[PDB]
Amino acid sequence: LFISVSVLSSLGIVLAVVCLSFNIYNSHVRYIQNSQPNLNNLTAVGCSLALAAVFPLGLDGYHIGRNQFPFVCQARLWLLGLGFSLGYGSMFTKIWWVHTVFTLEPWKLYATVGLLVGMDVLTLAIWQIVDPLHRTIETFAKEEPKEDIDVSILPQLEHCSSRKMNTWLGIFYGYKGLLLLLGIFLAYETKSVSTEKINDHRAVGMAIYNVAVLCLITAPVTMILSSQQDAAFAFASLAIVFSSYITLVVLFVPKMRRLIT
Amino acid sequence: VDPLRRTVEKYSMEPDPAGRDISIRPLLEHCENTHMTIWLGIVYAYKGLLMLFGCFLAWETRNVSIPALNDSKYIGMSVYNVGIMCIIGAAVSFLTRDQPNVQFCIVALVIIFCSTITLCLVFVPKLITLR
Amino acid sequence: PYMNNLIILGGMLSYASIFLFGLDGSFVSEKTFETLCTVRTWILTVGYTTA
Ligand SMILES: CC(C)(C)c1cc(C(C)(C)C)c2c(c1)[C@@](O)(C(F)(F)F)C(=O)O2
Repeated sequence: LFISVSVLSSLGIVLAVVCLSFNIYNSHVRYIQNSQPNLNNLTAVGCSLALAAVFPLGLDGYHIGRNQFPFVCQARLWLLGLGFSLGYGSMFTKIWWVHTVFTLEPWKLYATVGLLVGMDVLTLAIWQIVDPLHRTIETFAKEEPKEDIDVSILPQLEHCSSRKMNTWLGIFYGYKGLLLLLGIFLAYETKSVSTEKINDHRAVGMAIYNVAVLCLITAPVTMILSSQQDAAFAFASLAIVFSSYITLVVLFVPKMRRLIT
Repeated sequence: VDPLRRTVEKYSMEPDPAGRDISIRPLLEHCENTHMTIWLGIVYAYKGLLMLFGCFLAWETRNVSIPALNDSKYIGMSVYNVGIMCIIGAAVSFLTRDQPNVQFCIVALVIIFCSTITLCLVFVPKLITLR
Repeated sequence: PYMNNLIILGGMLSYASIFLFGLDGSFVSEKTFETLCTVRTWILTVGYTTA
């Protein structure tokens, strides 16, 4: 499972980099300048980071070791959080400006996306400096393997966890969930606007709905299924992989299908 | 072939009450058979096949563009929500067998959400114009 | 409208399958349970396919 989803995430980051190179290869020489290419390529790099955050999720004591563990936990946290922020804040900025200018200048877009990313990074950093992540082991009930070797096995399972999780994690999940619901609401409200300065607000609306649905599904399931490593890992990995694949395609393949006549 | 009989499992004899001197052994009633996965898989295969043909034919009729019966957007959205939520529910219910409350809450919310969406997205767009 | 009545029939059938999950054995005998475990499958699948 680990190597299969890692191959999938690698192909995902390859496609994301190819697509960002394409979109910047036609930066302003065509109508692409209408649909803000900076927001789109910020979304692409956010999806690339979120897909790259799949490898630290699968690395445990089978590969790394005890002393190299707090680096894997930190890679998990920072890659996943910053990737989600950079890949959702751009779409939310696009849709929020499309909403509020119809109920403008391209520097307010960057100002507010920087504000969102800064807020996410500041809160994640303050959480990580207050109660840092560290290795913790949780044990199961004893069992008896009957290979006639006459020994009792005490199955253990280790996972990155702070001192008091399910509280800070709960706050992050709730804040991101309210942001995602606002994204869905604003995307639904402004599906009829036909602004010419911003070309693809309907595509970012569809991608926002998809990402929000998949994230709101896989956020509590991973907390419930925590004591099963394969279930939780497969759920998080497939959520990331599918959300990134679909947002990349629905956000970019119409551009390269219209440009190629 | 497989009448899907009733089976009961037991585990964890040692749990104790508030001090009433009993070894409360908890057991749980289930409904399995010999090969549950094969039958459930062929059922989901048939349902997904009809879902896929419906989505295909709904995409093929995308460009009719009459303000009265186009409605392919609603077909797409409803089948997307139903597919994803039923797949997640069928994956989660099997992984939480030893938790009856969580299993029941998951499957009940899945059914409620899918049915209410596939009903609203078909009936509320009509009754919003008739006002 | 007749197909719409069909889909509303399917939707209410699927709603009716919520009750047949919570029945565990503290409300039901040991013989009605084994028949509920197939009547709920019947109801759910026919409601979905009808709709
Ligand atoms: C993708 C997104 C823009 C967020 C969207 C969201 C909705 C919801 C009402 C379910 C919130 C929606 C549509 C699009 C549709 O246009 C349709 F395409 F599904 F039909 C619709 O009427 O419903």
